[PDB]
Parts: sequence; C-alpha cells; structure tokens
Amino acid sequence: KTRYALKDTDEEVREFLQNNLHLQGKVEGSPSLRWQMALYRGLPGREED
Amino acid sequence: RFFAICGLQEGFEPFAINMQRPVTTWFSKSLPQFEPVPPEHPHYEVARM
Repeated sequence: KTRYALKDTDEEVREFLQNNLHLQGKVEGSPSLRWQMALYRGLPGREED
Repeated sequence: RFFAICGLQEGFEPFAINMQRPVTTWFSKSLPQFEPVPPEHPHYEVARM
C-alpha cells in the first residue's frame, strides 16, 4: 500500500514484493496471528501448496 | 457461528480471544438492600443537624 501511495504500477509492486517476501509476519512473534492462522488453516480448501 | 462470515475480515476480534478463565459476569439481583442516600440524589436530601 505504501508503494501504491508512491504511484507505482502493478509490475513495480510485484517485483517489490518478490524481493521482500521475507517480511511477512511470524506466528510466534505475534499473539494475534496465533489464532488467526489456526482459523485460516481450518478452511476446507486450504492447501499448503 | 457467524464471526467468520461477518467480523473476521473486518479486523474485529472476539471479546475474550486470549483468556484462560471464562469472563466473569455480573447480574442485576432484584433483592432490595439498604444503601446510603447519595449526596447528589435528585429528589432526597439528608441534613445532619
């Protein structure tokens, strides 16, 4: 969303996300993500692939 | 039963999401009791002579 605020096209944000894939949150470091991830993974059609 | 349908994606959390014991609840008991007359009671005033 910050990159879109800087007037970037859909290609610029994608390559920005490609080089920043390691900044996604960790479940252990956040208590909120603990139950959200458990609830998210309980959906029928969720595949780890 | 409906948190995922409406409320989960909007950023709302359950009121007791991370709590060990059930939330303590208080109820209005309809047993008359004697209590001191409030100093700011709209209708009743007590003067110490």
